[PDB]
Amino acid sequence: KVFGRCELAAAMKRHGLDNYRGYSLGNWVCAAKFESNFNTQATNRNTDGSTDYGILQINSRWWCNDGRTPGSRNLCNIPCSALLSSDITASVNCAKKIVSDGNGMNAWVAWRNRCKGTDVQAWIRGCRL
Repeated sequence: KVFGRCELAAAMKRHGLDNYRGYSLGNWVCAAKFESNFNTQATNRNTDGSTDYGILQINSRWWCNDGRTPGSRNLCNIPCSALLSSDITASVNCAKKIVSDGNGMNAWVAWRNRCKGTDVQAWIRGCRL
């Protein structure tokens, strides 16, 4: 599923992300924009053989099992395929552990490079929330 901007923000807010670990809604929507372009089915392979999945591009090295990342952890205790679903629950639940890990939203490189210190509120402007 390709979410619209406001649509995604509204699902994210329901799933309890607005100001989760102090990160306003606009951060999360900006992050999804730059990580997957709001496509739940986005996958991208890394030089190390790990793969990023879904809307928030969660990596198989640490967070999910994809059965092809040899020395990896499955910290989210979920098959990586569950992260590509049109229902964001699993992606949102795993993101909540990632962000809690100690490096905050820095764990998402598109956030760090394209959202971090920008006017993220712009990403929710206009939406009924």
